[PDB]
Amino acid sequence: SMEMDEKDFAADSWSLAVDSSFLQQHKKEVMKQQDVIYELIQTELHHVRTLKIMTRLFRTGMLEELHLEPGVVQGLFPCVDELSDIHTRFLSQLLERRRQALCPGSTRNFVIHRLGDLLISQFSGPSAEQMCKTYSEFCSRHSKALKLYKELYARDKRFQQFIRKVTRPAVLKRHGVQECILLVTQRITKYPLLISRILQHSHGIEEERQDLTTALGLVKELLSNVDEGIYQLEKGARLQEIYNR
Amino acid sequence: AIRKKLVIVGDGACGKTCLLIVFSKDQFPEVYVPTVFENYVADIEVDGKQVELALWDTAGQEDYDRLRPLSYPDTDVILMCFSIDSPDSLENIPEKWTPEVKHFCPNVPIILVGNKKDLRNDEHTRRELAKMKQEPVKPEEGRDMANRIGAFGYMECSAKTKDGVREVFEMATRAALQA
Ligand SMILES: Cc1cc(Cn2nc(C)ccc2=O)on1
Ligand SMILES: Cc1cc(Cn2nc(C)ccc2=O)on1
Ligand SMILES: Cc1cc(Cn2nc(C)ccc2=O)on1
Repeated sequence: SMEMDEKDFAADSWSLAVDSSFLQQHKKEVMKQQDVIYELIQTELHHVRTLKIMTRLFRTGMLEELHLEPGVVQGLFPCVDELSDIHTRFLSQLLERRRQALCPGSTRNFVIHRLGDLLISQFSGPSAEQMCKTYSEFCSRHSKALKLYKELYARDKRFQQFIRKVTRPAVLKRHGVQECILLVTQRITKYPLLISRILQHSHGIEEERQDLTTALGLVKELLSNVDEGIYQLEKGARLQEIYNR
Repeated sequence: AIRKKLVIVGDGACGKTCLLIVFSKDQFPEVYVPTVFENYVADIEVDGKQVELALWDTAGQEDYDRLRPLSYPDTDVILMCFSIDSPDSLENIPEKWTPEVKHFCPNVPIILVGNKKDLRNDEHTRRELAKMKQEPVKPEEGRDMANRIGAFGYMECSAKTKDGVREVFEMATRAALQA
């Protein structure tokens, strides 16, 4: 992540991020809505950072330092460039909505009143089709990536030294290779939980309540489609194991 | 410090997310309680042994039967949760959650955890439950379910007061270390 966004999302909540004199101007219901929108953006920033660790630190480092057989790095990090493009674009839109809402003279005081339309756009049309295609592919390659990682760590000395080197810093404690894969697979199922709680505190404007209700339905439709489109790939799988249960 | 993996499972209303949040912060949040939990790696020393215990939640995956099992590979200990204010959450343990965990995590120890123990003697809870001919889960009902499902053990906690939370995760670490 870049320092400007890390500092903007350093606080544990929106109520602790804004100036106390600005917080005191809002009703409790507005504060509750903004605290959940802030958690959605803060966790999206961290999710994009997980994808950057996968691409910039692990994938790039292996291509630059190690002598792996072709197709091995793509096997460890399936779809990571496509996932990075999807979420960096979504994060850019969330951060632009926040930046437009800032009060003049402030870099921290804002209220986002119109999130629903941005969520409908993200979870409909071509961007939803790309999210469905990419997660159906990623989640079907999840088991294979974990098994390939375990095999390389146990048999290749230069690989084990590389992993121990790049994962040594305390800031990577929660972000080993297997941990990044599961953080990415679990991201999509956090969206309904966050949207439903934002919706609970968005009844003040009926158009906003309707837009968040539409967005929640679209996110659940995407999750149902991804879940129905998964079957784990396995290295050395025989056709007979595939067409039999 | 050896690395071990813990996964918590249970119905949407069992309190699993709150339990992971309170343990990872050693505090019930005073200003904002998070909606979701990403992951965390706790440094735990139990009975003289140092462990890095990675913690994972399955909240949000309950309706997705092909996504949910992706949380299980190489789990060392399962916390199987129910809420003491919800006899319905305890009823879903033996024939929904238990056969799933036994299939995807063979031979992994399961600790059955009764969450929200502070509501067992709460008047509002007893009134709401009585309308459905129900009452808070009794400790013997929790122990008997743990016994029946083949659990490593039965424990209770309250994320609200923090009582029993440290003990649950220290015992999960001991279970993860057993051969
Ligand atoms: C590849 C692939 C396999 C399946 C699931 N499956 N489908 C059938 C029809 C038979 C066996 C069986 O396992 O889904 N994708
Ligand atoms: C094999 C297998 C078993 C299960 C989990 N499960 N199995 C049954 C029979 C009933 C409920 C239930 O949750 O998932 N895969
Ligand atoms: C139901 C119920 C349980 C008890 C007695 N009791 N037992 C324990 C282990 C914890 C709290 C506690 O109140 O009394 N009624």
